[PDB]
Amino acid sequence: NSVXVRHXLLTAILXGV
Amino acid sequence: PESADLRALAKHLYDSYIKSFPLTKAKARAILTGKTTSPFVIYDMNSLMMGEDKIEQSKEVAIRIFQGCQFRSVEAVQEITEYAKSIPGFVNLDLNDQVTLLKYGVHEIIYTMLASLMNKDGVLISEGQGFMTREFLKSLRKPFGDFMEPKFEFAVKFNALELDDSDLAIFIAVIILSGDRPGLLNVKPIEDIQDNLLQALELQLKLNHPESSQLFAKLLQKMTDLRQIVTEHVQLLQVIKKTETDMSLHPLLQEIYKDLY
Repeated sequence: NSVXVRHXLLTAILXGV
Repeated sequence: PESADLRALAKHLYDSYIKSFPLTKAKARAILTGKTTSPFVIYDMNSLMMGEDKIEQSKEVAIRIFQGCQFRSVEAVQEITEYAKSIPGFVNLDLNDQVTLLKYGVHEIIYTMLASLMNKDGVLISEGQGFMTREFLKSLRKPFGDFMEPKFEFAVKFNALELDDSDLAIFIAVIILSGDRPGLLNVKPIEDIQDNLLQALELQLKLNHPESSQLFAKLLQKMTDLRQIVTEHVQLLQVIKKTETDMSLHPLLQEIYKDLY
């Protein structure tokens, strides 16, 4: 997804449990 | 029918805020008003040097302070993201939209939460272990001497509304769930969550501030004001980007700012 791909670090923080 | 559920939502958000944010407004105001039973005061270059270990290479002082504000912002982004993930419905949004909401919302939340740490004379730093004077921040060479002054201006007005942590938990949630951010794929579920948050905020302000008649309307306007603060902030970062060459930018901030406004 285009936003996802451009935001590796924010994605990692969001994914985290 | 929904009022009891809006209070449970309010309580859930407060509990989540307490879990997410080490230094609350309640604790910050106790430090600021001198009612704990300690913060190191930084008001010039000598006190800055002395206080450095209570609160980079050999770059000039203005850049080192700016670098420090960056690492604090990065920590705040992580705390805010943890909080966002406890807003009912947020983790079920498309992940692209979760990223978009944080990308465009996290600076408005940072300025909101910075007001809790500020009075008209300075700002708490390093989880309340230091206090840097507004005059000291104004004394830095241009353009660094101008960075914080709009935030102080905002904070003094915003703090006059006397919001507490419970109020702020819902206010911050409303701002994160903004359906008008650029590039959102699915606005309807965001607006559906935000409408419930807005009803929860109105009820919270009527119960917690019953003497303050149009407090809800005033908070809505503060949401608009925060967007202009963040615009002015990006503008200043452009002036810096050019003139200043000794400027590394933390990767997380790089990511947020890239194609931001």
